[PDB]
Amino acid sequence: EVQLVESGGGLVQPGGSLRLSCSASGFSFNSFWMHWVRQVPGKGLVWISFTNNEGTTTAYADSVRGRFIISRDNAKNTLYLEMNNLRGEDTAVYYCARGDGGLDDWGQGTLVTVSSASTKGPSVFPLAPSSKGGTAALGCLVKDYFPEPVTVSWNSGALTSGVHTFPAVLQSSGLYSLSSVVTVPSSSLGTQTYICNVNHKPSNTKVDKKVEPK
Amino acid sequence: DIQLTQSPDSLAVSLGERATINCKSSQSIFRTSRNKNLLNWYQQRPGQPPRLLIHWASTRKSGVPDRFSGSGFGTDFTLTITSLQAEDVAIYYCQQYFSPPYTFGQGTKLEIKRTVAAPSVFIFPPSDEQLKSGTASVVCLLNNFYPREAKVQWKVDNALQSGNSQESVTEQDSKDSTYSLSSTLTLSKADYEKHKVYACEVTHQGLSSPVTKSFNRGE
Repeated sequence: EVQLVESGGGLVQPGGSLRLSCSASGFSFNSFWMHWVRQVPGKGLVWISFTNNEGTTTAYADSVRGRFIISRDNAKNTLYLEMNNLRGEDTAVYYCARGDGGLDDWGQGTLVTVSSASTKGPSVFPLAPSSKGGTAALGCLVKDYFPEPVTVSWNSGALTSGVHTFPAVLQSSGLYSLSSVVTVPSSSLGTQTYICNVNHKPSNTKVDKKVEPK
Repeated sequence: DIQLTQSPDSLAVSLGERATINCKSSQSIFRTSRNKNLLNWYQQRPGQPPRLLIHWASTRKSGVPDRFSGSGFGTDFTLTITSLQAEDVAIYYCQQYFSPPYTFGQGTKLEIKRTVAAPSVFIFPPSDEQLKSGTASVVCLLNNFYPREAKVQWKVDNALQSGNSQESVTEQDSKDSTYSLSSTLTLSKADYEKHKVYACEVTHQGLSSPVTKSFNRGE
């Protein structure tokens, strides 16, 4: 198998509209209820909508009733959420889930940001390992971007052990900043290259930054 | 609308020990015709989508460990987790599936209690590339510590800084049950170039006394 894949999220002006898609595979789509649930970053799960198997029964949370419309295309194995008259309160990660005994096979979610602020891509600066062990730390500072999210991988996903990508913080400017760090064996520093792969899809900003010892 | 209230909001339990999380519904969610209490439990690990553990109040989803068990009737429900494992760090939610809207409880955040672990502390000067842009970010990293409480103080030529730093903390690691923390000191290039000694001083239960990491600008 079961796979749900949400798409269609992004930055949208207040009062604007977005249509989210939830693409289902690996099961008989038309034999199950389907749900939308949202989550404001760092906050709880909030049930938004469901549809029965055929789409003949639907319901909505009080806060979205009359603005959002759930639908399903049983022929195309797709669930939709049409979102109208969007407000700041609608900013959230939107999940689809399959109804079984409970809500199951949740997708990865799609972030919807309701804002009149401009897209801005980050600057990426190295956090270079220094002469001070056994363990060395290095990183990338991803500074001054809007909106969320940014993704950071290391060595194109080959380096995962010891990586900490910090939650973004909102600066006084209203732009976000975050660091991604990794601890590695200090014995590796001579020979191993370390590259942070930063992707800010909202601004089409992709940066591969080599982090070299000083 | 049916309101679900979880208790406690926050729970800290040691590895191998037992967690008890309650969910109270504002009205009965026993569907007489089905002979089922329509209560669901979810686990949401850091950075992950929610995972269904239990539905019908006490029926485990296939593949969920028997360490997770659901109990209760009517308005009062309990999730019990025995033999707590590091990978159980999560926020746990109840949800009613009785009548729409299919409301969630507010969540119970589960912290794993482990042995005290001192942070490894690293300091990073600003990059030459950033300094060209007219700003200096100085970063102090506290890596893999427990418990969460940590004090980070910035000193510039021994003057204690306030109002010009921000901290970020990771969620507890699913393997080693530690936190990491970044503190970023942000100065104009002009202010950065007026001082020599940049120091991050860390206070943590795991350190016999505060640790200072420092550099001299231009070395």
